[PDB]
Amino acid sequence: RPRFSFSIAAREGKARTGTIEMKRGVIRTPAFMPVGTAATVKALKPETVRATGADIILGNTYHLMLRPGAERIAKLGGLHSFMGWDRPILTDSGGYQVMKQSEEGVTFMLSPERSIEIQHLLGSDIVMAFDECTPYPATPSRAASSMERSMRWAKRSRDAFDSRKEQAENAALFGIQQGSVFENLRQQSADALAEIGFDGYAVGGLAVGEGQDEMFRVLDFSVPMLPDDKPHYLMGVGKPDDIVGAVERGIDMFDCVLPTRSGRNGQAFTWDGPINIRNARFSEDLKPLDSECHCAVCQKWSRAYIHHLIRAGEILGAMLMTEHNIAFYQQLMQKIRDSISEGRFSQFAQDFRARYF
Amino acid sequence: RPRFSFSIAAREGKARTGTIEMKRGVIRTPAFMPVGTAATVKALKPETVRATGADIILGNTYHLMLRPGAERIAKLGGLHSFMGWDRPILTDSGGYQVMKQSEEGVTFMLSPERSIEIQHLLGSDIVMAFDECTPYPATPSRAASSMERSMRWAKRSRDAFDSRKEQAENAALFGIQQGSVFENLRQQSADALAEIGFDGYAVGGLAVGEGQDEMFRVLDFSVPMLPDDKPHYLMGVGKPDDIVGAVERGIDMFDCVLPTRSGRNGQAFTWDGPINIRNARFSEDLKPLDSECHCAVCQKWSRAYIHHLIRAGEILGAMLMTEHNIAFYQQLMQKIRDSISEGRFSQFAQDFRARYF
Ligand SMILES: [Zn+2]
Ligand SMILES: [Zn+2]
Repeated sequence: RPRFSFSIAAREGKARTGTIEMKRGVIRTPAFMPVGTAATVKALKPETVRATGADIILGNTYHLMLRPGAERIAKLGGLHSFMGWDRPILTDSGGYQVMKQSEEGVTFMLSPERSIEIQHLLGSDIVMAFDECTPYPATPSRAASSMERSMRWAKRSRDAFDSRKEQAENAALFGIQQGSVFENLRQQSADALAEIGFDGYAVGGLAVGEGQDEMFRVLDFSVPMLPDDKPHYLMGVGKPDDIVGAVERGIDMFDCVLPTRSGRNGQAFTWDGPINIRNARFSEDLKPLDSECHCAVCQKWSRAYIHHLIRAGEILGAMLMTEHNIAFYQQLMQKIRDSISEGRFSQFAQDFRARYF
Repeated sequence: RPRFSFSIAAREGKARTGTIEMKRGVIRTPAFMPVGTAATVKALKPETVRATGADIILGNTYHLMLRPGAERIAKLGGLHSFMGWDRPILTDSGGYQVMKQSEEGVTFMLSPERSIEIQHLLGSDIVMAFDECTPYPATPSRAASSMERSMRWAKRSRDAFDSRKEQAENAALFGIQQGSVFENLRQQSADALAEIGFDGYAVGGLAVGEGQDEMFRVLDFSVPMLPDDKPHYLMGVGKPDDIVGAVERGIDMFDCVLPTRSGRNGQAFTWDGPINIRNARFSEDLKPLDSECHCAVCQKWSRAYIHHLIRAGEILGAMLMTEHNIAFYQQLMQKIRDSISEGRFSQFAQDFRARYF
């Protein structure tokens, strides 16, 4: 395979379906990337994460630079070897979780140059530029100041990435659009990033308190500003209906802790909406978590059993809820891909929402 | 298969190797039975427990009668269905964990009759008589009083088991020898149990503070008192060297929480002795937990990785340590069985101890 190639196989409106090819594997888009720790996903072995349909995972840079340390992980052969995951890994820059700020970077020092080096040491396949997620709400002036700094950091990230031969030849680099909810700043930010040039473009600065209507409003004008021929990554999103609406607006990639964190807390996703498995109504329910789901958990155990495990604080309850919720998210993405491929994504979006809500 | 048949295929001294056949499967002896919760083993799926070589698991009656309740579990199809484990399950009587005592039973009411009924409701394949584990040390008088009561409870257990057709036809019942460390009381207890008649005989009242020398001393005279043609179960044992010495003294079956509990706490068993994986010396150690172990954990992850996971409190660290330690225990039992089968168990016991210590 090549270092990076994004191919769009089918379109419906602003929605797209395709593949990213990289050296470590192929990523089907639109893609959901499960997030981890030193685990590929909390409470799951890498083979389980793969079995659920994940093509790529999100490496938690902040966690890992803290302990065991990026240099240690490099010494040990890199994050793929350490974890036992041989497919692509997208690493975050560590920016969001760390947020004294200066033009140099953040002290808490994490600069664009250090961030790109740490992602190199982990052995990232998709490297994120180091940015600042502007808080919401933001005044036009603060949004502009913050976006401008982020674009300067994006150039510093590009050059740090490019100055490292092994990294430039084997990994990809994504830039991140800022500008809060303001159309003109989003345009300035898209223009700045495309001038620098990246392999993919994220939409940053959303899912930070503005709510779905506003987030969709901002995506409506913001995604068409990015290059069409590159992947579009919406950071930190989200709930199943957020994902469907974002794909309707041209998003190709997603990450969120919701399926994993929700799962350990007792929330299971189903095609009829989420359920809280601790509720007494499930104590003798012999049905699987979801009636249609293809995952190993829904083939083998009942709601009643998982209800007991979560109420009892058992680790196996966390394992089983997490495997089902990450499988549900991959089945959602497969249904989105197939529906766009078949020209029926609009109907799928409406059928999904009618049942889910 | 039959309801219960124990066959001895080979002997060396007092050590024996063979099989117990039951309706749900065959149990290779000497056997280690992993202990659970509502999980077959904490942090493991039933297929993982099987993959480690377990033929039978120990069902935690006390935990399960408390929540979700034995009647609920019966309503849901029994513990095998609930858990997803279709092989034999030995249930404890709930006695030990509950320990106002009376001749009727314990109030905390758990009587011999209730205990046998709860084990029926869970759907146990090997049912334990309800007894009292005499505290150590005990005066001759208290040991005798307690043993006498236990033998009366053993008769009550036999008759409760026998009065229930489905249970008498499909499950087995084991009696438990008491008598503390006193030879004459151990003999009285063996005689009483053999008069009643059971499918197997446990040695109770040990591993309760007396230490290995005393426990071995008591096993030396106590196991030959039990019927030779039935299995001998040493309850609550133990460390790998305890297991080897007990097999040298005629024990066929074991249960203990040590591999599972130890594992979650960071202790890994190896042929060179246990290690504490949290120790700094393992932070960059790329070797597997044990150099010879055949388990999936030792095939795929390093000491260094598991060190990080346990230090970080990750659930995956508990999962991986537990799978390795239960696999180590099954490999120990396989080495014991093969060595007795080949007439070289004495040499195995000595080689094992020289390396382990
Ligand atoms: Zn499922
Ligand atoms: Zn192992």
